[PDB]
Amino acid sequence: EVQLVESGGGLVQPGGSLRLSCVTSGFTFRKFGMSWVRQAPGKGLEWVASIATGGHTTYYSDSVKGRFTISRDNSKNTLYLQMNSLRAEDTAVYYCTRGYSSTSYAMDYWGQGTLVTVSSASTKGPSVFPLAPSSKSTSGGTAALGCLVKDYFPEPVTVSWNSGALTSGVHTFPAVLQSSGLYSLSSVVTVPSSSLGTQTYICNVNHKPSNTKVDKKVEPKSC
Amino acid sequence: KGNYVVTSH
Amino acid sequence: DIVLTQSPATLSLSPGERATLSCMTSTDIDDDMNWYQQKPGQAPRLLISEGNTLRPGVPARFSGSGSGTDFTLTISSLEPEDFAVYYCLQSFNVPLTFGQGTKVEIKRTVAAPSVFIFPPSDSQLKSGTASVVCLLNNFYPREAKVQWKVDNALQSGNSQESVTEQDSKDSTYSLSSTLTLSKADYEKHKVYACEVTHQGLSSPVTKSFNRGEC
Repeated sequence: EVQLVESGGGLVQPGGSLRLSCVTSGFTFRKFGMSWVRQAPGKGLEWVASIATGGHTTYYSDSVKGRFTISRDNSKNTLYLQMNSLRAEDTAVYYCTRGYSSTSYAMDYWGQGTLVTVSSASTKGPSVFPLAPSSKSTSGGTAALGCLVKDYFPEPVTVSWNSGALTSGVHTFPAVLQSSGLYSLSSVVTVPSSSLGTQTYICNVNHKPSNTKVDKKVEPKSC
Repeated sequence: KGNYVVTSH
Repeated sequence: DIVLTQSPATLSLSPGERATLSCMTSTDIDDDMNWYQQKPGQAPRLLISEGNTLRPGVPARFSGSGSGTDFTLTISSLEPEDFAVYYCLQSFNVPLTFGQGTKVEIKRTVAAPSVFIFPPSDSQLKSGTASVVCLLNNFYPREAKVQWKVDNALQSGNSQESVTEQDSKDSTYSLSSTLTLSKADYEKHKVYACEVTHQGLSSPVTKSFNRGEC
């Protein structure tokens, strides 16, 4: 029925510009107010801007005022967001949204969102380091081992174990953004201590932006 | 209160 | 700007129980409160609009009440699909403002973490950096404190934590804490320790290693 489809997002340098578009279907576009709302990674919702049916009357959050411009083309069912002088903290998923009534910007329909990443970092593949099982792993008990996937940009990376054959007990953590502007994450798995000398554990790491594909065998460290 | 316009007039 | 204060930030309940979620505003917004549900990876969904109006298609177990400064979203009996994050939004004035969210999560019995510490690999050291990793595995509730110690000196400012979502099978969390040091700094110490405080542990558990040991 009602669809809102965003496009135009991507990676940009601080100081740079992007223009988002949202193309709508399933309602008479010119009769509705529209808004942009964003969500920074791991954070809540934040309203960015709104525009009235006629496309002249506009509203902005203080965070973006003077840098972002909302506009619409009623003959194309399209909403725009011109984003200038971008900053790292503008990084977020941007959603196109519809005001649910003729007198309110409260949102009923939302697009799937478009990701905007503002960073001066360059594309870089991770180094993958073993998190080796402890030599003190309990006899007949449970051991932990893993892989540290360090210093990559941009998101995302994927990690599997034993080419997808090992899934039980695996925890792959959300990446963290380091002060360097690069990401790191860890993936771990718990396994029987009794398996450490005979079973093979391999983390399969893929970072598509850099064409980095690494398999790291994680084993007890020899002494 | 209601400091905004949604439907242009 | 109008501030919306949602509480509690986390609501821990079981399927079948009544959920009560509060949103308080810094000024009277009449009845222009709206409530959203959001699931991981998904766009929010409008549940209740201005005037505590239940949206068409939304199950009857959701209801909004209150006006002025104190608003409530009630889920009469939680279904499994209702464990999610909920946001309130005022549409009384611009700028439009949201509460910071309430996560409705699955309550379960107390589970202590198992704890593991990992030294930096030789290959990482070769490159000029040392990351030390502490894992807290399969614990509940979420509250957990990790304190890094280096030759018994408490560390601050040089670690970062990350946490998984509640496990689909056992409703526990896992957490990793990473202590990041220069290679030079790593190599002027002997004992690296992770101390874990969690209410499921009768007293804190420490895992440690000595640099250069098997």
